[PDB]
Amino acid sequence: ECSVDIQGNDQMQFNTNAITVDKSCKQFTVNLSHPGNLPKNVMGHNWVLSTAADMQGVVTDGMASGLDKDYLKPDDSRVIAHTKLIGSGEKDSVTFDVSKLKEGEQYMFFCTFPGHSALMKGTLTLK
Ligand SMILES: [Ca+2]
Ligand SMILES: [Cu+2]
Repeated sequence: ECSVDIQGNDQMQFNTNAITVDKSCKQFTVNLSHPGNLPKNVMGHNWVLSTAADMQGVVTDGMASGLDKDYLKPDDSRVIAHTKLIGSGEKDSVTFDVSKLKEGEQYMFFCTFPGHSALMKGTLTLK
């Protein structure tokens, strides 16, 4: 109930492209880990959640903020929730309120490390 375990690996892949959140959930938790051996500054990953329309800007601003900010704009109002940036062998979790999500909206999740969102993205939907 109300959580998903997700991996980002050394091939610039997340192990899901569609996350389902049961609608009765008050808080939803994403548990990110990084198998593999590459360090954070070479193939670090985070998990970041925004509306479909906000994704591109979150990504572009993230790249501009740089590594030392985990490739995310500090207090970006468009980020519904995010993990830390992690490298191999690390993990991080985040929990966010399900009330921050609305029926009929389309949410995307992605990694903001530069370039990774080309393949490391997917949908998040209420079920
Ligand atoms: Ca945390
Ligand atoms: Cu990544």
